[PDB]
Amino acid sequence: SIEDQGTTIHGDVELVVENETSADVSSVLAEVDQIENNPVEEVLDADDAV
Amino acid sequence: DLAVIGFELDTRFTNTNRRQRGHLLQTRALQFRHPIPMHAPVTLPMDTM
Repeated sequence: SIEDQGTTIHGDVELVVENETSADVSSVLAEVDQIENNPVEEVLDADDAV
Repeated sequence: DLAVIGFELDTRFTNTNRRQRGHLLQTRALQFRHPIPMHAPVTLPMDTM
């Protein structure tokens, strides 16, 4: 499985035996997960941080 | 003076040594920011009595 592996020294090959292929990339980026957590670093309100 | 002088071929390499990459794909994301403003209120005055 090319998706699961990486840095394979001898390489690998898979044959695409398929007709209709879909690619959902909404969850691929790590930055998207970071933004969903907090678009900007979280800051406690000054009234509470004191 | 009539002769064939030249030709061109539709020859291509077999990219089995993966010399050529072709086009590249990379995953990207853009961010848009929409802050919500306040607007002026409407007031109903009444006496305190």
